[PDB]
Amino acid sequence: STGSATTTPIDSLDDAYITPVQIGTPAQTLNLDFDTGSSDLWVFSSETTASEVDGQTIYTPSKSTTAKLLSGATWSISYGDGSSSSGDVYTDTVSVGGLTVTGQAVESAKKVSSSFTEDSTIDGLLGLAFSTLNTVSPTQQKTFFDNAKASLDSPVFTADLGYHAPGTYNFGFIDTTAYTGSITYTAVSTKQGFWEWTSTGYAVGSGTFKSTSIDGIADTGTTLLYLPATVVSAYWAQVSGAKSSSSVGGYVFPCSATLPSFTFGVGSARIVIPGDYIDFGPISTGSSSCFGGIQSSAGIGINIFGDVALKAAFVVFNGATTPTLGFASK
Ligand SMILES: CSC[C@H](NC(=O)[C@H](Cc1ccccc1)OC(=O)N1CCC(N)CC1)C(=O)N[C@@H](CC1CCCCC1)[C@@H](O)COc1ccncc1
Repeated sequence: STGSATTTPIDSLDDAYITPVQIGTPAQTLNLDFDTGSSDLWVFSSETTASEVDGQTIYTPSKSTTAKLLSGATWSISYGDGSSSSGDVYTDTVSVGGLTVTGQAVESAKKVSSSFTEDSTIDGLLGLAFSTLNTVSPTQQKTFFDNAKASLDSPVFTADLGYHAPGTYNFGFIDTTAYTGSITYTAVSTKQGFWEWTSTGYAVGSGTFKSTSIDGIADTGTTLLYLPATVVSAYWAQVSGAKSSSSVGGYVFPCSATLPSFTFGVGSARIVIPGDYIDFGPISTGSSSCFGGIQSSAGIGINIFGDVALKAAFVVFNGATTPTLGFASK
């Protein structure tokens, strides 16, 4: 079997992407954020404290005939954002772009952080990291991908995120028309439960490629690109007026500036991120200072290849026995 769903930016900055997901019987369509950096499938629901809901579409288990309470099960999650959510657990039928999974753990939120309440376009998350990170207790649950794996034509899913445009999440097959040239595969470490890999180096603009090992994770659920202080400093040193601001918490640059591209290595291949992708607009309405899409990971503890990098490529997540990550230009 296979599945294919269109994913759409939530705003003109591509801060995040939402993908319609059908839950229950009859179907209840919610717009979820596909997150390869987490392993929980959670949604706003009829159980969420009324004051914490503001415009989101909610899942109503009582209206679904295939929903079943998972007695005693609970969940609690806190994101690198500081964001937090918690609640109880149901099992129900979930379909993504035609691909159906029965008995999928659907985590119903009772409490959500203000950050979530304020975000009316996101109805919940769909975790696509490894099941070892799932927070359901006392019985850990499997991810949607894990549950569909067997039925898939190939144990893979691909991410084709657009720049200021819709993209595609495919399950079970590789669209050979979606990319140019060849796909370069690279080893993945599952030790921490992430799609963790090692980049072979980088280049700024038309500069010399620097061969250096960069260990990080492929994370669709993170907007920006977080790299080591040394790499980030070398990038922004090429932008006049750019500086690290303590007040805004990161590198900012004069909106009138032209950003150089950034190249990251995948084995012997190279992926180029156009400079335009690295511009995240004014720090505040009317400001002439703009926010940079490449920031330091120093305080995070891990390098993150977020949307900024992923959207420059066609990305294959191969969930085979020996998982790999495939990168192609497009
Ligand atoms: C450096 S992890 C911070 C990161 N959250 C972001 O990237 C958010 C995403 C967002 C959400 C809602 C609207 C707009 C953007 O966006 C921004 O933080 N920014 C974009 C706007 C830019 N101008 C301001 C900075 C993060 O927790 N991701 C997790 C998923 C995320 C949680 C919040 C809801 C949406 C999904 C997740 O994958 C983290 O996995 C790991 C985290 C830490 N170790 C390893 C893996």
